[PDB]
Amino acid sequence: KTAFSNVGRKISQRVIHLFDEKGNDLGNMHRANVIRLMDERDLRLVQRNTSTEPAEYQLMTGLQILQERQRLREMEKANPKTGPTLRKELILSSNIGQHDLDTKTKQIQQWIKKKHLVQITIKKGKNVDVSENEMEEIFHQILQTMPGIATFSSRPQAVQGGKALMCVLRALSKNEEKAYKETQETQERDT
Amino acid sequence: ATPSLRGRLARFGNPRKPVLKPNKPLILANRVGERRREKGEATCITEMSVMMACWKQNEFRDDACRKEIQGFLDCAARAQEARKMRSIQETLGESGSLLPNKLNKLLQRFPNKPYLS
Amino acid sequence: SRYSPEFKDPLIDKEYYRKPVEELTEEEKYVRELKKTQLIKAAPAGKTSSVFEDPVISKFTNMMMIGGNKVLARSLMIQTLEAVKRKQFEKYHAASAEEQATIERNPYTIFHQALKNCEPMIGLVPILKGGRFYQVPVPLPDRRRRFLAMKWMITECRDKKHQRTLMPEKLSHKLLEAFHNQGPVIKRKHDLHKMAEANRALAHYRWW
Amino acid sequence: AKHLKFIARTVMVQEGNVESAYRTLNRILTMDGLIEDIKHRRYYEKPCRRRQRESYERCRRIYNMEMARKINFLMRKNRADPWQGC
Amino acid sequence: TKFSIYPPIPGEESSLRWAGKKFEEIPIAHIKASHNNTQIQVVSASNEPLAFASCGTEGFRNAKKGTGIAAQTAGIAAAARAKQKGVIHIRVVVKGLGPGRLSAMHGLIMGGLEVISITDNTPIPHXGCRPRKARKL
RNA sequence: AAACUCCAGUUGACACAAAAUAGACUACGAAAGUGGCUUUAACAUAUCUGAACACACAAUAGCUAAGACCCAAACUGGGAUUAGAUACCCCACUAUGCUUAGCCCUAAACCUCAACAGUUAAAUCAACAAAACUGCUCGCCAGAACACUACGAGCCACAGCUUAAAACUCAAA
Ligand SMILES: [K+]
Ligand SMILES: [K+]
Ligand SMILES: [K+]
Ligand SMILES: [Mg+2]
Ligand SMILES: [Mg+2]
Ligand SMILES: [Mg+2]
Ligand SMILES: [Mg+2]
Ligand SMILES: [Mg+2]
Ligand SMILES: [Mg+2]
Ligand SMILES: [Mg+2]
Ligand SMILES: [Mg+2]
Ligand SMILES: [Mg+2]
Ligand SMILES: [Mg+2]
Ligand SMILES: [Mg+2]
Ligand SMILES: [Mg+2]
Ligand SMILES: [Mg+2]
Ligand SMILES: [Mg+2]
Ligand SMILES: [Mg+2]
Ligand SMILES: [Mg+2]
Repeated sequence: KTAFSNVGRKISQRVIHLFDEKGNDLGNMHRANVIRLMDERDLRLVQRNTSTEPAEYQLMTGLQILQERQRLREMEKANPKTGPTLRKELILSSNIGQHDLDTKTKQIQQWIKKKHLVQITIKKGKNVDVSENEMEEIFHQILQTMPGIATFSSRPQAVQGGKALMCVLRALSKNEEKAYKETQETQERDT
Repeated sequence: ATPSLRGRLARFGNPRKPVLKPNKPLILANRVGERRREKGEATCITEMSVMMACWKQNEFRDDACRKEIQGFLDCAARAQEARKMRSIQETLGESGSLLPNKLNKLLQRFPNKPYLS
Repeated sequence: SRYSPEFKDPLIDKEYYRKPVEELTEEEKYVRELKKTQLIKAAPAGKTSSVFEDPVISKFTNMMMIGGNKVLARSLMIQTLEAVKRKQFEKYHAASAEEQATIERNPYTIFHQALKNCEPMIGLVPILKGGRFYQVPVPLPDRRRRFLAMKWMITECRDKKHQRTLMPEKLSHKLLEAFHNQGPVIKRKHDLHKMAEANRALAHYRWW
Repeated sequence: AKHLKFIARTVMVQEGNVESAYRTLNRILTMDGLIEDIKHRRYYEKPCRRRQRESYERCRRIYNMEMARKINFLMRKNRADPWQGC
Repeated sequence: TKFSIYPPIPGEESSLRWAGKKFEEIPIAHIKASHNNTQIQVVSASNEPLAFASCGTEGFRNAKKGTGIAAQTAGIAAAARAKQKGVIHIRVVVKGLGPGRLSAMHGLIMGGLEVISITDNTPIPHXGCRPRKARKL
């Protein structure tokens, strides 16, 4: 996390693009001169933008820093930003028992409702001879319990030297969800 | 004075509940423990921070920090010789209390006798 | 070693032997009468009693030697000392009477001072605390300081950045830069000081 | 809260020697048991766990004080061997 | 007269002075040394705030606030603002056994303040609230 | 990281919560339990033994009803970790811990050592543990597992407690 607080007296860069407490642009100056300004006016230094090639810092009072920090949290409370998608992994065996496959199927369903990406890998069972067409059937068994909830983000694909398959499931988008409801309703009208 | 042991342990004849539950028998061994190796404090750390303070204000130019660099150097040499003498004196002389090895030889001659002869 | 532990290293110093007996102390008198009963190793073919012997230049020469080719390493060394001296004589004749007083023309004085300007005061040593290694700033011994100065200078001259420039011209140029507190070898010392100053918080992990 | 201030746990500095004053204060808080008390109170020690700790600390005191008494009693015997060779 | 480590009692006639001020008139430096932070406030004998500084207000963040060098930096910052208001001698009141307990006092001295006494006021309940449960590590 | 930002520090006012140090003491009580202060009442029995059920008690958790609420905290929610993490780590908060009135009747309720009387000599004694025994009495035990189970019965207990088997199985435990 990047907090909006006083940077302190030790500045990271040597050349600093400084601004005034009222927003007036003071141009670039050496950090030694900035510390002198902070002491002469009794102000604190905050970092407004870092993407710019010349580091942009601004002088502010303790009251301004509070007002900005309050403004930012209200912007998020009102317009909360979405977080990055978390990737969950599962490694199954070809000869996985049905009771255990049901346990992991219920777990995959809970990850999809939370809008996660589920990477499912299927390896050849121990002391078992299996074909890639039979291992690929487990994916459809898993995804069949989630008719209009999940779909393939990355279809089954041999990996690890052809020993194991791998796919990535995701939650259906809102447009894809309304389409499923539409197609389902059409079948209801036909039947 | 050593705290009393009368009526402290669960025994026949002792009515009260036990006061102490030693996981080892309260019988003196014929040896003491080995002194643990200690971690000393850093020396000249004060002079090190004074040196690195002038560097920050003089753009790491040694020409402007000679007196601070020299002080940190002299301290390091003095702390080096003292470290060289601390071994010859404290490790070999056994100042003050005896060392475990010597103290264990003294206990060998007067072993605790928890049995009858 | 083919020398038994009884063999002592030879002392190659004419002054040490011509010193009168009256000036000797009771401790120095004991050492001299003791060496008369000890076995002495043969003097290596490197050092002699010459008045032009310089142990620092001899050490820098060995650190430049590749595959035991001492003749070539020694050749590069004397060519550098000549190149430094010719550059200073050219700078001296082209200077004014006032500036001439500050121009050094002794290549041995320049070489020693250039290395002294590149020696780092502090370094980073890994100390184990709580099962993890931390780069802790610590004071460097005199041996390590001098070694790092030589190694950095030689490494900089072998860098591929120099295109077709011969070693005596590269090294002579780097020495005169370091002699004036400039160049990439001085920068490498400043980086080690900046990286040791950044880890100032970890300085207390040291116990000596 | 209701007591006077700058009386309890207060040590005066002598000749600007703040390090020695701090060590004196730390030694006072240690001998009175306040330091170990503060540390044990950071997390709740359940009663059965406290009783076990007290029993362990009391058995250790008894053992350490008896070993120390035997060392001081035998220390005079650490002199040179009077019958060397026999 | 021999040195007394006990502070002068108010109301009694003591001869100790610091710049002409009595012990009861010296400003106070309150140091709160927590496990993850250090806060320093200098107040006058009448409880007038003169300067405040903590590891957080000096640009340290997360685990770096709970260090001795961070507390020393906060001590220097508080001493600088207090020295401008005419503070020279201070009475140190420290509470908590955090890593910035002694370092915060060094920073105050490096900043130009003279410590005449040290007082511990670490809260110790005499029986109080139940603390949180032990950790499984 | 999340969380808070009517947040934090000093100062003052301020508990239906909990009781540093003393305690290196070893006391009180039938046991369970009992360690801030004061006062009132108050700790059975002039032989011993004597109960799953009689009679009276019995930590913590829990139930019912009405209150209090600092702090802690099952559950739950959020953060993180992980192949997964229904955990361990961080945050928040509830039942609950407190008071009152009734229940419930359990514990590694173990100092795993029954009460009373007596002994230190003989053979001292498998091992370990906390030396070995005598008299007397009550309680209890008889391969392992099934089994703190089934059934019956009793109980303010209704997913409970107490009492408590057998068949099948093994040659060990
Ligand atoms: K109390
Ligand atoms: K029981
Ligand atoms: K027990
Ligand atoms: Mg045990
Ligand atoms: Mg106690
Ligand atoms: Mg009876
Ligand atoms: Mg019966
Ligand atoms: Mg019963
Ligand atoms: Mg009960
Ligand atoms: Mg209750
Ligand atoms: Mg709470
Ligand atoms: Mg509650
Ligand atoms: Mg209460
Ligand atoms: Mg009990
Ligand atoms: Mg009985
Ligand atoms: Mg049986
Ligand atoms: Mg049960
Ligand atoms: Mg039952
Ligand atoms: Mg039944």
